[PDB]
Amino acid sequence: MTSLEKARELLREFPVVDGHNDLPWALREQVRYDLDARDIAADQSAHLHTDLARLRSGGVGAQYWSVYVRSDLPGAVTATLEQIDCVRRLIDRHPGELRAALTAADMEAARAEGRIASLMGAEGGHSIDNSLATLRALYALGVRYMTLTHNDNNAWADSATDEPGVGGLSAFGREVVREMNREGMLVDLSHVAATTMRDALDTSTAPVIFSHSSSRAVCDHPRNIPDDVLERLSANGGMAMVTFVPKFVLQAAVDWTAEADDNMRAHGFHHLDSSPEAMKVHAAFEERVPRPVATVSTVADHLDHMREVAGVDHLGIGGDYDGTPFTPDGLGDVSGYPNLIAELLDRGWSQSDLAKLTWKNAVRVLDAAEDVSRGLRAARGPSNATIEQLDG
Ligand SMILES: C[C@H](N)P(=O)(O)C[C@@H](CC(=O)O)C(=O)O
Ligand SMILES: [Zn+2]
Ligand SMILES: [Zn+2]
Repeated sequence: MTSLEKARELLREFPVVDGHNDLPWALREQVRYDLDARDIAADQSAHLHTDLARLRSGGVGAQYWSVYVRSDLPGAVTATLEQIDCVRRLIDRHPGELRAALTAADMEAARAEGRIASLMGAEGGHSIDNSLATLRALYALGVRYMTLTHNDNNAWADSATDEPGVGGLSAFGREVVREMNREGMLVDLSHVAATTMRDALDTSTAPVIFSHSSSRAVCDHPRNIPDDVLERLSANGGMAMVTFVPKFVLQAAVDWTAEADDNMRAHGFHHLDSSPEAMKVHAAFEERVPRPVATVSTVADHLDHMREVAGVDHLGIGGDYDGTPFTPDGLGDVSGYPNLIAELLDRGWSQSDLAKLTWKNAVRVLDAAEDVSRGLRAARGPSNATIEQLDG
């Protein structure tokens, strides 16, 4: 049998727990949650990275559905609740394929049934509107991780893609990490600045995750993780879940995006400007300078290195499917994972390495959060501290 045939057999036993998929956001944006217009029980390949048949072909057995919302629009709490409701509806619509998962035991029960465990992760600390009770409410509704920032600073944590602000976490950001630990909610350090990564590692008495971050040593971009941070993962007990975003994982794509943004600025536009005029300048650039293409090999290079630095017990996969418009060759949509495992097989990764990578690490990590939480819930009550009290 080929390495791809081997990869599929491996995935049948220990399937992918994917750390981050933005299908609910794509459904919000494409069809305002008209679930029938994007039915995942049918082929959605013209519109979406994700449907159920492709998840099957990809060997996915658990998914952290992102409940991402925009930090630059008001009503983030309300939008979050709508994102969470989008997830609940998908689960309710597809009970043969999907099973709601709140615990590492739910993940395993799902695997033994052959259903995809469906968990949730909030994407950015703005979803709590500086309110500890709101954090506790997201937990009560099934949220099992929170990325401390999205693309911009919040009042209490700094983003990797914004200028320095509080300098990592503030006193209230530490308090947030504390309540996350006591609740049992995974601290997600994707998107945050390296200063924040280090403060959260200092504060957290539970394993933390990176739900969709690759390697900064392999490809220098601040969305990636520095080696000094990966080096602390073993003691912390968490895991880094490699992402596929070409403009994070391929040096040529990083350089290209930077040159493209510089060209946008040369024409007097903000790089994120999406006007028709902004779009004309961009197409003219891409006409001159074709976009580089990342491959399965590009992603495997991050994994090789993270494995060397962090260790095989501290890795996972977070594809950012439906969260990003571009993908690596061979990692086109959520059916792609077997191509990555086949590559890793060709590079001498053992079958147990690979089962840790796909399944066992993520289960271990969520279990550990639950454990830490039990201790902290018996030790003290929930915090009633305010951002005003702690941060002034
Ligand atoms: C819209 C998604 N929720 P995102 O902005 O997090 C997308 C990617 C990056 C990108 O595709 O622009 C990221 O994870 O940093
Ligand atoms: Zn993201
Ligand atoms: Zn996302």
